[PDB]
Amino acid sequence: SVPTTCCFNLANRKIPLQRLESYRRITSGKCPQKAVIFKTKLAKDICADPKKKWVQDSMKYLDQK
Amino acid sequence: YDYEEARCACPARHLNNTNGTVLKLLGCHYFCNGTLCTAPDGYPCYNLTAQQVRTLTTYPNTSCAVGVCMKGTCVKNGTMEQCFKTP
Repeated sequence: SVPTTCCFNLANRKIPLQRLESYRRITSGKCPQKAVIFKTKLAKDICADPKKKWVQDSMKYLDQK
Repeated sequence: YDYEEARCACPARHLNNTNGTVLKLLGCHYFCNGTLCTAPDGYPCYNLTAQQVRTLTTYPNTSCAVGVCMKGTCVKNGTMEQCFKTP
């Protein structure tokens, strides 16, 4: 229930869909700010703002994958 | 794609507390892919002594000074919390 990492720098520019493997939502009010964490195919985690259209669309894409 | 613009958009391990407030960074810096990044100004942090950091684990031990990040320095604000690493 307590996130093991939090996001404090959010990627503003779109990550290409072909690089994305999965995502998780950091919604706990215990992190200083909410975020979506994308995991890439290189197994890196990238923080993004859930309020950007590209973030919501990338989540929809990964839900379909 | 601008890798340089996104170089510091990686998450970081924070410290919890038994005090019911947000998780906070240890200090004001973190690595992304082995490269140095700085937390934004105003971000919550803990300022621990050199003695304290040797025994910082996933359970509290002694009182931790709260602060805020200011140009990469965790500046204390007077509040103390019983902090510990998230697992």
